[PDB]
Amino acid sequence: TKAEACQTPCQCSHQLRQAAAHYNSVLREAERKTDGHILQALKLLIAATGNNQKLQAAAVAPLATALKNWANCKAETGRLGTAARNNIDKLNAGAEAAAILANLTKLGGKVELTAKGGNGQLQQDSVTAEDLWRNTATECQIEEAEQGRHNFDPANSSDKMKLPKFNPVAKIGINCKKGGDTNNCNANAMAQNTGKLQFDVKIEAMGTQGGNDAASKWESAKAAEPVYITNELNIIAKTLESAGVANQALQNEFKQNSCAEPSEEYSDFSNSGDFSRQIIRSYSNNKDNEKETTDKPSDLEKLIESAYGKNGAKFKENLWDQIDKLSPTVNKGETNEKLNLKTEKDISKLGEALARQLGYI
Amino acid sequence: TKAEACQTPCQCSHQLRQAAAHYNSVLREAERKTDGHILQALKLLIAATGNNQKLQAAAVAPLATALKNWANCKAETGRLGTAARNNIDKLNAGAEAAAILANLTKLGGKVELTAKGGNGQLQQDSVTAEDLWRNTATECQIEEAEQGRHNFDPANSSDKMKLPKFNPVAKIGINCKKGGDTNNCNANAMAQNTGKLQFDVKIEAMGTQGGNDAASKWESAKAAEPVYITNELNIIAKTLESAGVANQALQNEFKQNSCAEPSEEYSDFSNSGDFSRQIIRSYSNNKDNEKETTDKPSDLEKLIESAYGKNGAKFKENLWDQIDKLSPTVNKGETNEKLNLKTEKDISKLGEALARQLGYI
Ligand SMILES: *[C@@H]1O[C@H](CO)[C@@H](O[C@@H]2O[C@H](CO)[C@@H](O[C@@H]3O[C@H](CO)[C@@H](O)[C@H](O[C@H]4O[C@H](CO)[C@@H](O)[C@H](O)[C@@H]4O[C@H]4O[C@H](CO)[C@@H](O)[C@H](O)[C@@H]4O[C@H]4O[C@H](CO)[C@@H](O)[C@H](O)[C@@H]4O)[C@@H]3O)[C@H](O)[C@H]2NC(C)=O)[C@H](O)[C@H]1NC(C)=O
Ligand SMILES: *[C@@H]1O[C@H](CO)[C@@H](O[C@@H]2O[C@H](CO)[C@@H](O[C@@H]3O[C@H](CO[C@H]4O[C@H](CO)[C@@H](O)[C@H](O)[C@@H]4O)[C@@H](O)[C@H](O[C@H]4O[C@H](CO)[C@@H](O)[C@H](O)[C@@H]4O[C@H]4O[C@H](CO)[C@@H](O)[C@H](O)[C@@H]4O)[C@@H]3O)[C@H](O)[C@H]2NC(C)=O)[C@H](O)[C@H]1NC(C)=O
Ligand SMILES: *[C@@H]1O[C@H](CO)[C@@H](O[C@@H]2O[C@H](CO)[C@@H](O[C@@H]3O[C@H](CO[C@H]4O[C@H](CO)[C@@H](O)[C@H](O)[C@@H]4O)[C@@H](O)[C@H](O[C@H]4O[C@H](CO)[C@@H](O)[C@H](O)[C@@H]4O)[C@@H]3O)[C@H](O)[C@H]2NC(C)=O)[C@H](O)[C@H]1NC(C)=O
Ligand SMILES: *[C@@H]1O[C@H](CO)[C@@H](O[C@@H]2O[C@H](CO)[C@@H](O[C@@H]3O[C@H](CO[C@H]4O[C@H](CO)[C@@H](O)[C@H](O)[C@@H]4O)[C@@H](O)[C@H](O[C@H]4O[C@H](CO)[C@@H](O)[C@H](O)[C@@H]4O)[C@@H]3O)[C@H](O)[C@H]2NC(C)=O)[C@H](O)[C@H]1NC(C)=O
Repeated sequence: TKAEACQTPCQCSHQLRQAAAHYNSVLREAERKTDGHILQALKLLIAATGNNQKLQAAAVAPLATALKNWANCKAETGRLGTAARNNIDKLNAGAEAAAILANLTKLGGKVELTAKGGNGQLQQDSVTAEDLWRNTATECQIEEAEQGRHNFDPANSSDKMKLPKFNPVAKIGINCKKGGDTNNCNANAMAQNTGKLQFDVKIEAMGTQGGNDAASKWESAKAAEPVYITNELNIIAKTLESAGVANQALQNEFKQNSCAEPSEEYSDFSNSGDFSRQIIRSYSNNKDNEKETTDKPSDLEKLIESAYGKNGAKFKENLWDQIDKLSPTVNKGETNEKLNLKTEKDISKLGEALARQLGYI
Repeated sequence: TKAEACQTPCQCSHQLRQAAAHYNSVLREAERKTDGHILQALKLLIAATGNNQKLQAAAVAPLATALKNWANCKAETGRLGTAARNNIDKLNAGAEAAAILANLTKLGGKVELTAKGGNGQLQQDSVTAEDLWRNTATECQIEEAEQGRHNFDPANSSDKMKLPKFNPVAKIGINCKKGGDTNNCNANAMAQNTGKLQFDVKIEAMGTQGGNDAASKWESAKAAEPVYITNELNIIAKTLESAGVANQALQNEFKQNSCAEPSEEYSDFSNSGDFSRQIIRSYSNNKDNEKETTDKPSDLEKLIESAYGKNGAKFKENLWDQIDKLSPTVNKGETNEKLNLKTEKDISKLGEALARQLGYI
């Protein structure tokens, strides 16, 4: 839907979490496709080493494709998995650090002192407010959620997935009120029972260090205004910088991958040069063929017709349907168990049946 | 080697990071061992489908063990990876949050106001200290490093890998000094030029909410001591609680795994019942054998002597040394390329050579 550059700590937290979740989903995806290919290759290997000579030859070209696809997926999972294990940690820490920053900017309250016993005096009942940073744990409410500034875009469209230059500061306020009128305490002490002195601290996600501004607020008797001090915290920013760099590394690695989706459709095998090269090797008069196609395309189509029907129309009937009829065995204590290759998914059992078949000859 | 229960935010931050790294390194080792077994199995498959009749039979039992080892390592990698995908992010978040808590507890400084122009008056030169929470980014210094409270023990010996209870509080200090003597401001205002009012905030990792204690410090004229307010922040603690649960779930899954190290030593194959069962299947007169040993142990030993020398003493010479001499080919553009099975490590090339071999018969 809408994915826009994050502005607030809460927005950047969700965005960095979404990024990490995206990369993990792509990785899970490549691993599932890898498993699908090796599952196919094992079944084809049982077919390619069986005693059905017609099925034996028909299994070899699809086996070459399944093995290439498997290996490629495996290499791609390794590449993506390597990027993930070197960078996703920095994303997890970034989301947490941004979330804690959001906590800090929402803290409020103050401390207030009222004069007691005399002008400018402080006694046992002088603390009239003390809720500074009393907080209840809540989840950060996303700001402008309709604008989707919390949503992540894996393509980095318009280069928008950038982090703000955070620089957390403590903004300290001091407000002296002489009481009675609205004036400060420049010319009068805090009046007994009415004079007030208020302290607060707010954390801001971005700011600049700066000394107190009492020169413009307490230099004369006038309406009371808080004097502000801004001190650089130098927390959280560096974790968010590292996270930005890491998300950029991950984005580039994960923006593309060549792992192919496992399939039994003939049209997906004909797409493969390994398939066609092996068909010529297995069925033509040149067992040493290295070409992906024949000089006359009709020659290849003839080899395909005899093996899988014209234009591969009998691909399922001649290959997968015959593989389903096989009954290789695995050990089962003192006896054996016949595998049903149409539904068997345990590579341990398939590997065992293949070994037992090769030892049966 | 020395690992103890963590006590400070900095210690617990390092312990949680060590945990995450340990689990990732164990998962990486499982993936390495899986890759070693499938590499071995592919080479044994080339031997088991080659034209050397003696090598063909000698490869099958080791192939059965290799495929079982690979499938078991794949299952354990899946078990460990599922646990890691569900929990390591919480460890990463815990380490960062504890590190940020370490930052917060190190923040010091204060705001100081000095009376100017008269007793209890505040003018443009009244802010005489303003360094509250000025901080430069530094790495947290591990406290009591010789105790090893920052080190993680993956065995959880004596149940020590427990996180402390965290409950961060803001402890606010307010100190009034009348000036002249050491007394507070109960009976006198801040004296001109000498009376001071000091305000500070410290974050503590553990604490309890408590209202101001002016009733015991500002109730009479006496030596000045700061009045304290303690307010509960309800930040960070929940992340650490969730990280502790996550670490316990990961510990249980990662404390053991059955993925075997790939090996070419006969002594590692003789440990496998699959290996011995397949030997009897391939070399005895019972092609349908399902027992892992013969009734007379000497019978199995005679089968081993025939294939791999007495007690496997010729295992390398009859198996691996023979695989090193095979020269199966892969496609190399318009021609071919012979693989050296002793050094080849690309599963794409080995799979292709296997498929070409099977299509060559
Ligand atoms: C405030 O919060 C911020 C975060 O918001 C904190 O910044 C973070 O600080 C982390 C350390 O406190 C830092 O992580 C460290 O980064 C360095 C450099 O990348 C890295 O070397 C560290 O890795 C060690 O520690 C982890 C566990 O924490 C181990 O898994 C790892 O193997 C390393 O262990 C080695 O060093 C440790 C000491 O740091 C030893 O305890 C440990 O035994 C081991 O020692 C051997 O190797 C040493 C190095 O070769 C060697 O000297 C020694 O003799 C041994 O042979 C670790 O990952 C974060 O990167 C950082 N975050 C950012 C974004 O900056 C900050 O600390 C907080 N500050 C305050 C004041 O509270
Ligand atoms: C102060 O700082 C604290 C941390 O120190 C922070 O607390 C954390 O809040 C965030 C949200 O702000 C929490 O993350 C969310 O958690 C909920 C609940 O998940 C829990 O349980 C599930 C299982 O059901 C676990 O998997 C999970 O680990 C938690 O234990 C999740 O439902 C949220 O999911 C969204 O996460 C990503 C976006 O960030 C997406 O990848 C994911 O698909 C989810 O998105 C969905 O919901 C979004 C809105 O929530 C929506 O925009 C999407 O479109 C989509 O529908 C999320 O993971 C985190 O657990 C809290 N940590 C702790 C320890 O409590 C406070 O928020 C902050 N407080 C302030 C500033 O007030
Ligand atoms: C989508 O595409 C955009 C466009 O490329 C990407 O935006 C870039 O994102 C990266 C990482 O977030 C940014 O890199 C960071 O830049 C910071 C600013 O650098 C400027 O200013 C410094 C001085 O302040 C100069 O020295 C420097 O030359 C620049 O002029 C740096 O401060 C960062 O480095 C610091 O932190 C890292 C992290 O620990 C340290 O390793 C460094 O040593 C250093 O301390 C960092 O390099 C980059 O600036 C962004 N480009 C633009 C144009 O803004 C998005 O990241 C991308 N999104 C995704 C998801 O891919
Ligand atoms: C090494 O072995 C030790 C001993 O088994 C393990 O210690 C356990 O660690 C777990 C996980 O950290 C602890 O579980 C957590 O306990 C918190 C407090 O529990 C105690 O105090 C409460 C008082 O409120 C008592 O009722 C209770 O009996 C305990 O004595 C809970 O607050 C946690 O639950 C909360 O947070 C989680 C996280 O989000 C939520 O899911 C929950 O709903 C809840 O809000 C949590 O249950 C456990 O207490 C420890 N056991 C003991 C006996 O100390 C180590 O974890 C282990 N180390 C490793 C690395 O494996």
